[PDB]
This record gives sequence, structure tokens and C-alpha cells, in this order.
Amino acid sequence: ARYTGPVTRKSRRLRTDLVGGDQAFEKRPYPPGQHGRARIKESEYLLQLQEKQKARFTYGVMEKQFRRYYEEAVRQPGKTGEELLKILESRLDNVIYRAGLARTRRMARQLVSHGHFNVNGVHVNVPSYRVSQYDIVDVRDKSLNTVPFQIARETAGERPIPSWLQVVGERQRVLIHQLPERAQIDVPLTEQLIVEYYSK
Amino acid sequence: VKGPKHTPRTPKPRGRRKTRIGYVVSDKMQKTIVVELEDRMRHPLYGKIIRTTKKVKAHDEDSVAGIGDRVSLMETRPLSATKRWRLVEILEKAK
Amino acid sequence: AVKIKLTRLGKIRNPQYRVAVADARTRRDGRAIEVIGRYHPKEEPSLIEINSERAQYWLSVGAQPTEPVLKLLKITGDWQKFKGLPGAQGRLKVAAPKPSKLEVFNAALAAAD
Amino acid sequence: ANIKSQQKRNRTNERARLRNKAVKSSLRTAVRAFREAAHAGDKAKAAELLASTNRKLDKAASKGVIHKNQAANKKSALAQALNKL
RNA sequence: UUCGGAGAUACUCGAGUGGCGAACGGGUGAGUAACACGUGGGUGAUCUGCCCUGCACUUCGGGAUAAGCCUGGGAAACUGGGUCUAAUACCGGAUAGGACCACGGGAUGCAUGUCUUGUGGUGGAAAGCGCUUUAGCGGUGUGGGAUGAGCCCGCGGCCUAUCAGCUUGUUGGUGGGGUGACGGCCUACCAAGGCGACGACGGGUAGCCGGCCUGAGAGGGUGUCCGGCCACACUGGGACUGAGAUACGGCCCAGACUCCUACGGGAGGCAGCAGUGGGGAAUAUUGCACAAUGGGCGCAAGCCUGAUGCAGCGACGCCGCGUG
RNA sequence: GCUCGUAGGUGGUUUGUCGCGUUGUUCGUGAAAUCUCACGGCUUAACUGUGAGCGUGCGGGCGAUACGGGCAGACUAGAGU
Ligand SMILES: [Mg+2]
Ligand SMILES: [Mg+2]
Ligand SMILES: [Mg+2]
Ligand SMILES: [Mg+2]
Ligand SMILES: [Mg+2]
Ligand SMILES: [Mg+2]
Ligand SMILES: [Mg+2]
Ligand SMILES: [Mg+2]
Ligand SMILES: [Mg+2]
Ligand SMILES: [Mg+2]
Ligand SMILES: [Mg+2]
Ligand SMILES: [Mg+2]
Ligand SMILES: [Mg+2]
Ligand SMILES: [Mg+2]
Ligand SMILES: [Mg+2]
Ligand SMILES: [Mg+2]
Ligand SMILES: [Mg+2]
Ligand SMILES: [Mg+2]
Ligand SMILES: [Mg+2]
Ligand SMILES: [Mg+2]
Ligand SMILES: [Mg+2]
Ligand SMILES: [Mg+2]
Ligand SMILES: [Mg+2]
Ligand SMILES: [Mg+2]
Ligand SMILES: [Mg+2]
Ligand SMILES: [Mg+2]
Ligand SMILES: [Mg+2]
Ligand SMILES: [Mg+2]
Ligand SMILES: [Mg+2]
Ligand SMILES: [Mg+2]
Ligand SMILES: [Mg+2]
Ligand SMILES: [Mg+2]
Ligand SMILES: [Mg+2]
Ligand SMILES: [Mg+2]
Repeated sequence: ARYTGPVTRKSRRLRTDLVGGDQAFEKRPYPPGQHGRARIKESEYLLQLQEKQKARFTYGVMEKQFRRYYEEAVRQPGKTGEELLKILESRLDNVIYRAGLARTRRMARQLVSHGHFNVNGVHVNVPSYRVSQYDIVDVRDKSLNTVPFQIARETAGERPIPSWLQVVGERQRVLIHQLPERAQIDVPLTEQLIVEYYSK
Repeated sequence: VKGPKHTPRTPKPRGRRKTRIGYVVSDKMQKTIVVELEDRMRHPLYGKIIRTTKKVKAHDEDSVAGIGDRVSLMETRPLSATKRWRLVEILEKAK
Repeated sequence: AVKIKLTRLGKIRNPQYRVAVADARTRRDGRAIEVIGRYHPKEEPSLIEINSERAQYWLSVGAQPTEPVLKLLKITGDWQKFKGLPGAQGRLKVAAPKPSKLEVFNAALAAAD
Repeated sequence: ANIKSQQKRNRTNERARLRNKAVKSSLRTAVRAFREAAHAGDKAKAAELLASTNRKLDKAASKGVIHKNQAANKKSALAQALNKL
């Protein structure tokens, strides 16, 4: 299942703008509802729950799928908040966002889900594909001369492309150099509170 | 017509029995001696070395063993209902 | 008596197999006496490995292979070097060596520059 | 019975029982006759009924009626009764 | 050649004899607190069909029987008698050391001994069939492997002392008997022992394990799918056949319960796969296929296989994706 | 309530020795599956294959003797006369 609801409503509760730029946010940066402007009680469980909610609705990942990401983030060496954002970033719909082939996160999910992309010449239609090192992310030969794909051509300059992937020319195909460590990950969220949420 | 008619056996190394050393508690069983073994072993949970004893019945071809008698044994074929050991030799007898 | 047989241990639509030495009075996935090989009949040629110094021990001592394992020991050549046939070399063939994952990535960087 | 081969085998388990019982009873009335001559202290018939009792045991062991280690255990016992008389 | 009967001579084949299989596979957890299981040993105390390999051999005869045919009894299930015919069925001889007994050598040790050799005295086997004319499959005695299995022992895993004296074939010895094998396993006499507060004897409960769930670990609960082992096949006992038997779809007897009967007597055992009734909070289709893999027989083609491979059904669980 | 004492648990200083406990190392074993790691194959994942760990143990051979213990002695501080 997907959320399929209002997107500003879960950017107002978390007090943090989740999608890239929003005018409905910053007119009302307080949580929604009829009791929207009230003084909230700053608990410790609230700081740990809402920080996990920043990570789910930024990426569009349900709870029984986000929990399995934690079950292998704590089990790999290194840290836990590092490798949690590493395996969340390598989802293929998040690759289409960072490569500048989509406007928001919810259309980068459809363009993978409706089957507009290959990887190694293999037709994928799952958003939760985890790209490894040296993967090419190619677009289908049929899906050129298409309206949402030609709008991603001239608009390849307004958002920064991270250093862990590379976009090339007239073939809009994405080359994955390595899995990103920390620095080229965009930060609306702190990472140690998601690790402390599941410790309860 | 060319083979040797007796293939020799593949040489199997002779497996050994167990040998233990105990005292003698009973002798009045007419060619049967009774040996009290001892054994020390860790407890599975508390880690203390626990001393436990057994009683085994061994075989005498000649009834010469008093009460005392550091003995030495070696386990055998079933010689009776409960006899499984034999007296090999006696060292520093009943003093 | 002693047989050399296959053991089905894959998924539902992926019948993996192991070449295993067992008694005839035993179910398929019972205790093998010794596992000596494997056979994956889903790749484009096949994926066949026989240990070839343990398959010579069991054939010399009396293990009768079953009729689909007999076709495998003729292919790898372990049957012909036991009965003394002139097809003693292995006539098995492996899959086509694909260009590796690093090679395609360096081919794509040079394709743009 | 129910299976077709099981009616076949019931008819052959009884042919084999009447066959083997006649052979085993011939061994018991030939070991016993040796025990008469051995207990009387004869040494005349006991030296030559041993040669005909052991020969009946080996024929009963080749016919599958008794096992070969059973024939060896009965010939060793009758021969050690001869050597002590 | 009647126009719907004759001709085994003849590939093919019902019933029948004979070989092998049927002790595997599949199900269930009632019983068992035990060498049942886990683990590591012992077997100088043993067995092992079919398979592989080394060496010898495959030799003379004999009497019957099922079927067939003719008949008697019975309501049936089934069964008695007379004639008649074979074999790789059966029985009796000749020759063949790993059967036995006595006396010796040579090697080794772990006390009984064990393996290897020699002499004398006693003994044990079998079977043929097929052939487009380098089709081919078998038979028997034995040395040695491989696999499977039996038996014994160390240590390990429940609650209860408001169960404290249990045991007389019980503990040990000798002479016999028995067994594949050691052994009170059995028997006759002789000795008076054996176990126990480190829980004997008794009562309650329970199939055991790899594993599964939880936990920071140590521990605690559990034994369901899958895989190993054990136990049982309507209840209780018992042998038989065979290399191998808790003999699930075998035999005999007794008991309970269904069913047939002409009242004399007979028949049956889903804890195999589906399925019905019942109990219950609650658990499914009287499905397809021998294509794949494993097994049985056959030289083989093949035949057999509710093992198995699959499908049907239930959100019952995990995983993935949609409803923009 | 308090002492006495049976089985049991525990033991001062020191010399020598055996190597049972302990400890080092090596071969046999600890089936496969499950489990953790690393890659590979089903469009991903569950699932599945391969390689390595794991299997806390137990048996056989060869090293060590500080400590515990067994054996054969010595000593006077504890204990008794
Ligand atoms: Mg889900
Ligand atoms: Mg005795
Ligand atoms: Mg038949
Ligand atoms: Mg008579
Ligand atoms: Mg005897
Ligand atoms: Mg026929
Ligand atoms: Mg045959
Ligand atoms: Mg059975
Ligand atoms: Mg005739
Ligand atoms: Mg003769
Ligand atoms: Mg003959
Ligand atoms: Mg008596
Ligand atoms: Mg005796
Ligand atoms: Mg006796
Ligand atoms: Mg029960
Ligand atoms: Mg805790
Ligand atoms: Mg079970
Ligand atoms: Mg069940
Ligand atoms: Mg019933
Ligand atoms: Mg028998
Ligand atoms: Mg049966
Ligand atoms: Mg039945
Ligand atoms: Mg049923
Ligand atoms: Mg009801
Ligand atoms: Mg089939
Ligand atoms: Mg087959
Ligand atoms: Mg479903
Ligand atoms: Mg429901
Ligand atoms: Mg002491
Ligand atoms: Mg001290
Ligand atoms: Mg394992
Ligand atoms: Mg992958
Ligand atoms: Mg796996
Ligand atoms: Mg060791």
C-alpha cells in the first residue's frame, strides 16, 4: 500500500518541509488540525517517533518495510544510522530523484513503477530495487518521446546531482559509482534518533 | 587364474578399551570383585568441581583381593548380567 | 545396494539437485552417505560438477548409478575412465563467459567521453 | 488377504513351514539318539553315530533350514561329549 | 470352412506353478523416565539379500504336484477325492579346507585369545534358458571390499521424600541347554549376595534430537513444517516365511464393535491419499500427471508407484506491488 | 533455643614426583537443512544455491607443571598435650 494523501499535512506535523520547496508550507508551519496552534509537550518519545516519521514519508516506505531496513542496518558493521540511510538511498526511485529525472518523490516512484526503466537491460517495475556498485540505470527505448521524460531534459541544472552517481548525455542513463557514505546525503533529519527509537 | 586366491586384509589398527583405577569395597562374591571408582567433573551451571563415585563389578580368575587394594581395570565383553570389567593387576595392596 | 542418485532440494519451480551416494532403501532427501556433486538443470547449458576422484572411489567399489546420473558421468568423463572407453576426456561444456560488471561500467564512461 | 500377491505368499509360507519342520524334527531325533549312546558309555556307536549326526546337520544348514553358526554350535557340543567318554 | 465352428504348430497372453519384491516408501505420537534419544567409544562377542572384485566350479539320477479334466459336500466363504503334466519347484548321490575334533609351527596382546599355516580323522553345493548366428541373461562354494543392522558401555537432558527399605533367577560361580552373537537369556546344583539419602522401590507427566520463540548474554519455554532416530497399526498375546519383520493394506487365537446367513457357519479394521459422521473456538478437493526425481520387478522395450511433481481451496503467516 | 558429632564441602609453610583437573597444539568426529558472514540466481524481496564460520562438546597422539588434587617425606606459626 501507498499513502496516497495530502503531502503538506505530513510536512506540517513534523515541523519540517519534506518535499523540495512548498508554498503551502511556510504559510502555516505548525501542525494541522483544529488544535493546530497549541503548545505541544516535548517528550523524549515524541522526538524519537517523529524523527522516524521524517524518514518514512520522505522516502515513501511503510513500517514493516522500514523495520526490515533497520534489522540489517544494525547487523552490518560501521554505524547504524549511516547504513540505514545508505540502503534507503540506494532504492531506485531515490536514484531517479537525485539524478534529476523527476520533480518530486511521488513521481519518481511511478516512473519506476510503471516500467520506464531498465538496469542491466532488465525491465524493472519495483520501487524497492537496491542498486549495487557499477549499476547502469537506463531508460526504456519505447519511453522516449514522452512528456514526463522530455521535461527532464532541459531541467537538468536547477538541482544538484550528488557525487555518488553520474548522469551522461543524449542517452539519459545513470551510472552508479559507489554507495554514498554520509556527506552527499541531503539532511533534513538527524540519524541517531531512529536508532534510539527501536531501542525502546 | 592369475589372482592370489587370498586377498590380505586391510590393516585395521586395534582400538583400545578404557582403563580406570579404584579401591575395593566388596569381595565376597566368588571370583567377582567390586570396585568403587571416582570421577570429578564441572557442574553444568555453577562451575564447581563435583566429586561423584561409582561402583563396578569386575572379574577375578583367582580371588586374591582384600578390602583396600588400589586396583586397575579394563572393560570387557559382558561376563555376567552386571559384570563388565576385569582385574588387570594390583598395586599397593590392602595395608 | 549402494546407489548414486539425485536429491531435489530447490524451490518449487527451481529443481536444484545434488549427486549423492546413498542406499536404495532410502527416500530422496534422506541421509546421503557422501555428497560428491551437484546438477542445476536451469542454466543455458547446465551447471554440472562431479568431484571425479570420489566418483572413481564409489564406482570401483560397487555403487550402481541410476539412469539420469549415468548420463552425467558419461558427460564429465568419469564413466569412460572407469570402464576404459576412449571418450575418457570430459565432453562437458560451460556457459558463455559474460563480460564482467566492471567492464561494462568502464565501457559506459568511455561511451560518453 | 486383499493383495493378489499376498494370497500367493500365504500358500507358500505354509509349504515352507511343513518343509522346514520335517527337517528340524529329524535333527532332534538324531541328536537324541547320539545322547543315548553317549550316556551309556558305549564309544562304539557313539564314535559312528557322531559321523552321521554331524552329516545331517550340515545338510540341514545347506538347505537353509538352520543357520551355519547354529550347525557349528551343535557339532562342537556333540564332539566334546565324545572326547569326554 | 460352418457361415459363426474347428487348427499350440504360432508372435502375444487370463488364470496357475516358480523367482524376486511385498520388512522400502507413506501415516500417527497411544506407549516408554528406558541404552528410547543426543554424543563419544567397544565388538579378540556378531550378522549382512541384491551390488563390486580375486580364486575354484557348473556333475550323475529320482519321485511328485498346482493348473487341466472328471466328480462329492456347502446358503455362501470355501473345501474333500480320483486321474493327469512340467521346470531355475522339490528330494537323493560323486568330487570341493575357511563346518567340527585332536596334535603341532610361525606372527602379534588386552585376560578370555586373535589372525595366518601343517599333519591326521570327519563333512557340506547348483541350473539351466535364449540367439537376425562376436543377441545375451543366469547357477553354486569360498578369500576381500561396500552398504545396512544387532548387542554392550561412559557422560548428558523432567516434577515429587506428605513414596524409606526394595530384590530370591534376585547378585555371583561351575556343568549343560539356547542364540547371528556375549550374557540368569534359560535350567539343575552350590555360595549369600546386589541396589539405596550422590534418592533404590513408588506416584505424576512426557516420544527424543538437530531445531523453533524469547533474551544483552547466561538462562527460560517448546519439539509444530522440514531432516535423523524410536515406538505403534481395532485391544491383548503368539509364532510362521525370509538376508532383513511393531509383518499398516499377511497368518492363527481370544475380546469389543459393525455386516451377511438357509442359523450349520462366515466377512471387516483409513493413525496410506482424498472423503463422510462426531467432538470442537478451529483446520481443505471423493483434483491432474507418471513429463521430472527416487524406488520394485524385467536382458530390454516397458508395466507398477495417492512416494513424488503439481494444481484446487482458506489474508493462516512472511514478502512484494497497486488503489494514481 | 543451644551445643556435640556421621556422611559431605573446605584447608597453613616446604622438598621431590606422577600429569587425573587445568592448559597448549594436532588428526578423527560434531550429517544435511535452519542460523551469522560474503558473493551468485529468481524483475526486487521473501525464497534459493555456493564458500567460510558456528557446532561451547567428546575421543586418540605429542608438549607445559604455576595452581588444585593423588603418592612418598620434611617443618612449627593453626590445633591438641
Ligand atoms: Mg505487506
Ligand atoms: Mg560365567
Ligand atoms: Mg507371483
Ligand atoms: Mg518324531
Ligand atoms: Mg554350544
Ligand atoms: Mg500371465
Ligand atoms: Mg530374476
Ligand atoms: Mg513398514
Ligand atoms: Mg512326471
Ligand atoms: Mg562328501
Ligand atoms: Mg543337488
Ligand atoms: Mg534355580
Ligand atoms: Mg556356557
Ligand atoms: Mg550358567
Ligand atoms: Mg503421551
Ligand atoms: Mg534479561
Ligand atoms: Mg514430529
Ligand atoms: Mg501433525
Ligand atoms: Mg481408529
Ligand atoms: Mg528364519
Ligand atoms: Mg504387508
Ligand atoms: Mg488400512
Ligand atoms: Mg485420512
Ligand atoms: Mg460442531
Ligand atoms: Mg515416473
Ligand atoms: Mg524412474
Ligand atoms: Mg494471500
Ligand atoms: Mg479472519
Ligand atoms: Mg579432602
Ligand atoms: Mg594447600
Ligand atoms: Mg550443520
Ligand atoms: Mg541480487
Ligand atoms: Mg541459505
Ligand atoms: Mg585433545
